[PDB]
Amino acid sequence: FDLEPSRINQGVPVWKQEARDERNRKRFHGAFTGGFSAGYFNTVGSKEGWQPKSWKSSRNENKSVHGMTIDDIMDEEDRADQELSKVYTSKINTIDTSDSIGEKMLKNLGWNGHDFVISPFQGYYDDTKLTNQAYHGIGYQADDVFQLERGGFGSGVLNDDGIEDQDIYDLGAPKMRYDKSINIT
Amino acid sequence: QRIYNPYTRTSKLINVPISKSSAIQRSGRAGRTMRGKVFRLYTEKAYSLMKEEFEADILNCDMSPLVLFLKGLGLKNILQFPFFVRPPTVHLMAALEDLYLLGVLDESGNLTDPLGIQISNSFLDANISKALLTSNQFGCTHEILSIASILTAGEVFYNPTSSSKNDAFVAHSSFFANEGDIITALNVFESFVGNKKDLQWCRKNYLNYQTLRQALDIRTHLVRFLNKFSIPTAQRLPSSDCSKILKCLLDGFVRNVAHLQNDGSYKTIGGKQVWLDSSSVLHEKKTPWIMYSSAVESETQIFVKNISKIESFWLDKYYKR
Amino acid sequence: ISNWKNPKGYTIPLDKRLAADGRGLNDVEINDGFAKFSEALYTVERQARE
Amino acid sequence: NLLARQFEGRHSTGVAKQITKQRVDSHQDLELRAAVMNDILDMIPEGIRQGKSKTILQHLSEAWRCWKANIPWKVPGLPAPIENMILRYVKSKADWWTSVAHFNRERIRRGATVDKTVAKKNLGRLTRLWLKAEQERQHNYLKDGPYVTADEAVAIYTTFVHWLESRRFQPIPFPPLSYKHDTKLLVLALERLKEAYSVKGRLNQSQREELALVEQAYDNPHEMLSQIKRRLLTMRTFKEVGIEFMDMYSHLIPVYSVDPMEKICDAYLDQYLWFEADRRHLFPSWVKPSDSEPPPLLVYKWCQGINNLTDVWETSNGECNVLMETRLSKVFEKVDLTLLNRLMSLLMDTNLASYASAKNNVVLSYKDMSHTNSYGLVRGLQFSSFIWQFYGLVLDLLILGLQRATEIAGPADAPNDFLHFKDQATETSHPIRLYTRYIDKVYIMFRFTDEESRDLIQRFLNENPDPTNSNVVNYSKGKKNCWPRDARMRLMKHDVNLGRAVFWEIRNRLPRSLTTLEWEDTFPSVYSKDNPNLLFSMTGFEVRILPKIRQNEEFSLKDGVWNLTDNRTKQRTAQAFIRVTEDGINQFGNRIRQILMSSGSTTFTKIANKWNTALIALMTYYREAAISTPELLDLLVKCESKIQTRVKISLNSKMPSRFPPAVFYSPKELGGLGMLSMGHVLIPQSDLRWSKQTDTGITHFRSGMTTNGEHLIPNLYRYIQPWESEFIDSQRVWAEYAMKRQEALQQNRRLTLEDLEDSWDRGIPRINTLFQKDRHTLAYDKGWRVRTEFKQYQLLKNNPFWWTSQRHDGKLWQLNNYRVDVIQALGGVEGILEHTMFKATGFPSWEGLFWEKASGFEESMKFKKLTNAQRSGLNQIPNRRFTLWWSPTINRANVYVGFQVQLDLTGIMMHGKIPTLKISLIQIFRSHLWQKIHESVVWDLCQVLDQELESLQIETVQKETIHPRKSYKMNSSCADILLLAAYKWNVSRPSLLNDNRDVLDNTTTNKYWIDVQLRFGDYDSHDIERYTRAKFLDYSTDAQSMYPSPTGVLIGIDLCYNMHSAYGNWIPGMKPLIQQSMNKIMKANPALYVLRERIRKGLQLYASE
Amino acid sequence: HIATVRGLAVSPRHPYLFSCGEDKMVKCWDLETNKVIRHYHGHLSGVYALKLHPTLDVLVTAGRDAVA
Amino acid sequence: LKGGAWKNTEDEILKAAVSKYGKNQWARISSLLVRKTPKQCKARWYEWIDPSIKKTEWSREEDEKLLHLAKLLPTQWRTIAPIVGRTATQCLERYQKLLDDLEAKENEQLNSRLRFGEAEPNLETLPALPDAIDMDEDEKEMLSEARARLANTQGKKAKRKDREKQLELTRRLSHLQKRREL
RNA sequence: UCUCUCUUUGCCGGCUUAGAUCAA
RNA sequence: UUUUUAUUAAAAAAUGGUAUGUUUUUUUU
Repeated sequence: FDLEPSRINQGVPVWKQEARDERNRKRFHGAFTGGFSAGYFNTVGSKEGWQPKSWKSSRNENKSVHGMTIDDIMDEEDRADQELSKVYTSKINTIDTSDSIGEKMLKNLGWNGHDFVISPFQGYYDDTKLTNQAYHGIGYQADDVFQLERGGFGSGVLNDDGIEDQDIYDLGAPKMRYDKSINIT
Repeated sequence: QRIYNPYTRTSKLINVPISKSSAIQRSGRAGRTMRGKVFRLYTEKAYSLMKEEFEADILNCDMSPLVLFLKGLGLKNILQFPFFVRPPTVHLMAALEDLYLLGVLDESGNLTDPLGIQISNSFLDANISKALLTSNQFGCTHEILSIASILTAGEVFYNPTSSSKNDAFVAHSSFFANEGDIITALNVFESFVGNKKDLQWCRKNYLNYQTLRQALDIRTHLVRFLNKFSIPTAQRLPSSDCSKILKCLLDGFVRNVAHLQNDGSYKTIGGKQVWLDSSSVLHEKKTPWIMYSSAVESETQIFVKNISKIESFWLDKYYKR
Repeated sequence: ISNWKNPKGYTIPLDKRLAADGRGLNDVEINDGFAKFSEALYTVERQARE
Repeated sequence: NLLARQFEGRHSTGVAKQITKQRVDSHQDLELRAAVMNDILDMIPEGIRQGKSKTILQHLSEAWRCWKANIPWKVPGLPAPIENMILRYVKSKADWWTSVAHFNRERIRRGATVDKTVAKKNLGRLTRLWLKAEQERQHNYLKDGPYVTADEAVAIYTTFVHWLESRRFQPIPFPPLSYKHDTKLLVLALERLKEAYSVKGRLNQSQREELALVEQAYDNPHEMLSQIKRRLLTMRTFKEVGIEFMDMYSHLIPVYSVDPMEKICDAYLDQYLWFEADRRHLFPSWVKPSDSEPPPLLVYKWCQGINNLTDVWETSNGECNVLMETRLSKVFEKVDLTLLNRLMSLLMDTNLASYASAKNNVVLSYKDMSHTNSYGLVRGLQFSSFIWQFYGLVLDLLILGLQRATEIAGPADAPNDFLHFKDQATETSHPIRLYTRYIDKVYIMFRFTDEESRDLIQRFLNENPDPTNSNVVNYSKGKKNCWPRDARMRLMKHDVNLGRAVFWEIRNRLPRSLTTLEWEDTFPSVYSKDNPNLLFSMTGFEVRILPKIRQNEEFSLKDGVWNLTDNRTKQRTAQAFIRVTEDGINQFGNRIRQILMSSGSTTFTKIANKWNTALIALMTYYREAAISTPELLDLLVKCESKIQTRVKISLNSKMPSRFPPAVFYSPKELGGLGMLSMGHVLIPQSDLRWSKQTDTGITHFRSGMTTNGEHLIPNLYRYIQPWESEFIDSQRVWAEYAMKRQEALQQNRRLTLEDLEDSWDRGIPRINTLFQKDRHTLAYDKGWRVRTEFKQYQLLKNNPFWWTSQRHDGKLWQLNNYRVDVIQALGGVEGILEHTMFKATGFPSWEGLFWEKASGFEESMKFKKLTNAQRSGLNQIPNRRFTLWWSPTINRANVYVGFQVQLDLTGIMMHGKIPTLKISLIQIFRSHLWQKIHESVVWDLCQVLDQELESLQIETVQKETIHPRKSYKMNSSCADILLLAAYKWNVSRPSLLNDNRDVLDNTTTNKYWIDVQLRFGDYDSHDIERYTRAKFLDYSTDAQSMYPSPTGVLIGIDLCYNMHSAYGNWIPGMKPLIQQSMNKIMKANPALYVLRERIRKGLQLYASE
Repeated sequence: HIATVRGLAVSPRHPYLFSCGEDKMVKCWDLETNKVIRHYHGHLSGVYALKLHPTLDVLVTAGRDAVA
Repeated sequence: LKGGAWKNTEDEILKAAVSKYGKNQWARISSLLVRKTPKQCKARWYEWIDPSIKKTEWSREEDEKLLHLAKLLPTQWRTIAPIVGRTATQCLERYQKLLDDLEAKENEQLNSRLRFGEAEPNLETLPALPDAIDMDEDEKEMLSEARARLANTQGKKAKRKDREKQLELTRRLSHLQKRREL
């Protein structure tokens, strides 16, 4: 479909990209996409129209009158999100990830480990839970005070966040922010 | 340096304090021609704590080729091999389970059918080799061979940092494929051999000729590799339908599938949040289902490479059998 | 020649733009009372210190 | 007129157009230009090349612009007559401009305008005028020398030196390199600067630059500590400081914008100076605000301290109490910078004092206007709070004197309590009993004997003789008119003269060159044998203290009445009546008014959040004060009603039937706005004849905001504990904590949690804050309350909770039962969801579901540059989602007025227009869904009849090719699937699909037909059984009928609630067949499926995790 | 008046007060009630003068549109 | 990113832009210099660049005036500067230089600032950096942009009217040519 | 009295909240 | 000392969101 002329994007990432153009035009269409018009022209119908097909049932002529199918009544958006929304099955991926048959595999390996054996790669896998460094020196001890780490409709993606947009009903941080004892002396 | 995560099949570039041996080598680097001084930006007390020598790459790489090698020699029990340093057991079992789900290993852990032994004979990884070995059943070995040669050789596009980047985009503008980067690479390779190996053409199109030559050597050697099994290598698809090439790829990249999320990221089949790299054409096309090859992980986002679109019913029919 | 806008380009040299102001007519002088004020503050400050 | 214009033409030429409030300026300019052209044409003599008008007009425009920006505008080559004429016309235009500014500002203050443009224009005019006045003031200061004389400066310096040496004050040193607490002070300052922003994308260049600098500080702090100290030592000149005004519609707050790096340095210096001053005891307890209490507890402490004075309420021997509230009129404007520098040199190092003095002499610039601030005090600096706090301790020394200040504060090593003295001998030795200074307001309490008061009045009347007795005509400037008289001040001659004498004496106490006291801001309230009640106004509260001695009246001890006890007798001795001052009511009204007109108020959720925040900020400050004020209650009703009216207007219909309280008050997770409510209460009334002269009993109740039907929306105040109970609980809990701490110290045990679980969240400084993770960093953050108060001069956004900080005080309000109570009040979750479109989604149960805030598509376009129409639509998206969610109730059938129009190609019946709902419903049916759904349902029906193709009535069966528009036409409906019988049967009156005791042996019928009609039910009428019953009894009995068989079967489907039913004559086998098949159908059609999924997509209501 | 008033005339035979201004409209204030009763509208620009005929009940206005 | 050291090319583009635009459009001027912000442009113009500043050597009369004023008003350089005639930064720098020179002569016949490093200079008060022979490549492109900028004029959308007139001229000439060839 | 050249030579779009904002 | 009564509303157009400007001849001699 020629994917339209692609040279318009060039670099210039998100916060400088002009606006999306459905037909190389700065406009929106659809009620939930930001356009003030939905459907053909604020209407349900289509350009050509729509008519039902002829009907005839005589215990042998209704056999030609087949049933209804998913695709024949949907549109391009509907099929696109139908493709997007199909997620199920999985099974085998969940079983061997994140051992089961691998235990039988260890039976094949003749593990006989008793006490397990570890490698300095696992000390580097611990490094996955240590740091990535913060541009500091080797001996830098750093400081502990300088380290840091409900629903409904939205206020609008352009209306931003502030003190205004937090949960007035709060019951979080039960005990994780509080000590269990304090020195008295 | 680079550390790979087996649980997530990712790889990350992390900063590590140097070893004592590396510090000694760096100190001795200066002083070859005349007397020289070194100024290491730390204290001797800091030097007193680092580990002496950097760990081996046999302890810092993917052992799946190693397991293929040992299994090809005929070692049923991996523990019998005399490793200088014992590799992580969890890595070995992860690699073996990956190989099992790939089909190269049976339930007993032995090579499965001619497939397992033929994969063991291949220099490449088992994932890429599966597509090549299964391409014989579908009569389209040529294009999958080109894909493998491009993948193993590396990046076939050159990206300048000056204003010629726009010129590079225009140079690439002739070969943008709607179906992903993989078919774009196939088209580029086809017209590359169709352009008389002209070096001026490679300059004009900003194309890395060295990578293409190396891909040529790779494909010739893999042609010899298939002919070792008496597999003909004149099989091409006369039809424009790349669907069955995609079936072979999905047989080769079973684990590497993902579908778009509303937030702009993609959900892997394994429930992993990944982000598409900016280099790929399908950066914002919002393709519903995607398939990648390699994952490189940064401190916040997991980026995927070699992006190619797929259709859901192929995946459904492949998983059920 | 305005300091704010001009519909055409009409570049004006800096000397003419500088000449269009009333800066010179506005004097810049300080009262005499500051001299006695500051000195008194300096005198008592030293006295209290001693 | 229409036909004349049709057959004749426009006749546009030769018609006049009246000036209509939008052409006023453009016509005034035209008239002025014409007048200037005439003057030019006249004063230029004959034969002098008259073609020179345009250049003089350009000169006039430039002169006007120079006047607006306060620039001299001297043109060298201009002739004298032209210059004089231009000056005259510029002055005329300027006077017109200023008059319009005055008129518009008065209108805005009253509240008669709602334009954003008019408010912004008038804000600009006020800023320009104020800056002109300020530039003139600074120039006059330079011309006329230092207003404070040398003698006054010497006296002030001497008194301050004596005071500081009496309390052995150790001057603050420059922070050394090896300072233990530098990192903690730095992180505190950095957090206070980060608190100003969010993760939003509206950060401009300055905001982004300061955020990047802050991040760089966090990554590596020590070189920035070095840089901060180096800049403190070396820097003495600074960048320009932007200035702008924040509109409160009744006064303008000056907001100063400072360079980011200088902001970091100022914040660190502020933190360091406040920590060092508190560690060295520089401020003697009576300066306010303080870290000890919030303002309401300060008012409570003042009431208790007044009540606890010895023989305070006794008036036998002519003793009098005068409690004088006043404000230092213009005291920030008269802070001499050199005197300030010399004074600041006393407290701290010369480098710090010099830095702080030079930081105040900056160049203030608004737009094209600029001037050098050389006389006033710049309040936008981060350490301006401290600078003002110790300059105002000087004025406290001037007012009190050294001996009285020493008596009040006590020895430096053993300072007195807040409002207590060491002993009664020193307490009663001076007329001044109590004293405090809240920033710039001064509250003093005088305790005069008879001789002292008589001598004071005699002295005052010597110098200000009053022969005509005019001292009583203007005493209370309507300040205390809120109280019913007989609770105000009785204007006896002696009491009035005593109050004015006290004011005269205190005003004479202070030099005029640095501050002054205005009678229009002062109100001294006297307690004597003539009037029994003390009145005063602290912060936002109006307090009236009536001792039990002078009561002689029985009143109900309201929740808004504080009982004052006496520590000598441990019994209640007076009652303090608390209410919100008129300024507080105006502040809340203006806050709501500026909420309504704002950039973000487009979305319903945003305005609901704004309303919730404003309401909480009001009702947590004046907890029970806002209850005792009957004016604030009606203001709350009015403002909540107009907040609702904004939402009503945004959907182009403000009918009350369309918006039941479930739309506004249901919690956010259920799809409502989550609005907190207080206007739903009865407002007490009493007879108006005696309401102004006495406090009569509440004899009548006027309804507040009305709820259609029986609904009891919970009050917000009922989930906030009143201030008095909080204070009593705080005292008890802290006393018991001290006892338990002592019992923990006597042994070697470590005090722990689960030992204070009973008094967990209690005490004004909450007990929680004891076992806080970051209590060690917070132990160094001092003077935070004054800093939070002064933060209004640095940020253009209003801080609602300026009086408290959650880190230091704890969460003082805990409103979580409000959610469950308002769910119960509206009728439960099921009762709420019957209004929404939950059923149409087809979801099995509500428990698992959750909302998605942003559609991802919105997140894609939140940075891209878009046209104004695109931004408006992107803002309208959540409104459209909300309207779709509440479709059954907004598009209801029981409406007052409204043309009943059918949406084309669709069976939905629209009352009114409501464009948002129409466009949402069109999107939900963007293809021919209604008729496609009808055909799919009938198609699935014919298939299941093809299955059971061997039954009764099987002689003939046929579904006709109906008229296309037979899905969306309820005026009449043609036939559907036909059945004719091979034999004769007995059937009776048609029945529903619910009865088993159904008689079918009354009549004798032969043939029947079955048809289906689609209905999009609303909230009011959705019971499908009656609908199908009536449709069958109307269609079959109708004289015209295109149904072949006289009797048949009619079935219906309610699309909005996905229900179904049927009504028709029954033949055995057919009824169970449809019963078993309809349920299987309703979960299987591609059409119903896609409709449900597209509804779910529009609602963004996703399934479980 | 919206803009500057340029001409007044107290009628000597009626209890009226006619006025005109640069805001293009002419008014007839009724002095028995101090309220405007009559409006004279036709004028393409500001009105600069106003006069009353001594005998007839006719008034004459002159303005910026070069027309009396 | 933003800021730097105010190379000579930037300063001269600033001077030209002030000449073409005025002293009240610092946002439009800063659009020329991509590495500077309007506040930075204003600060440099009012502190180093505008011709009113006397960069000459300090005379004795103004030196004695500076000493007297600095005695009268401690700190407060933004108000001392207009009276003396120089900028605030110049006055403060001259005062510090005189104090340091006196200390130097103090040593011939005979710490608080010493304990920390030297004062980082203010970017807007330092002299412009002399240009190199080959000013990178980015500075060339911004100079070209500024050159096209200064001689644009003719508004923004006035390029449509003349273009339509030229197109109409071409169309009419073609029409007349077809008539003539017929 | 012509021709050329130079020099002398007095000289022939508006308004408002600068309308409002601006990071690769 | 026995009883009360009191009930605002309410929808349409333009701003506001498929700009706009262009566009075919019967006589020469």
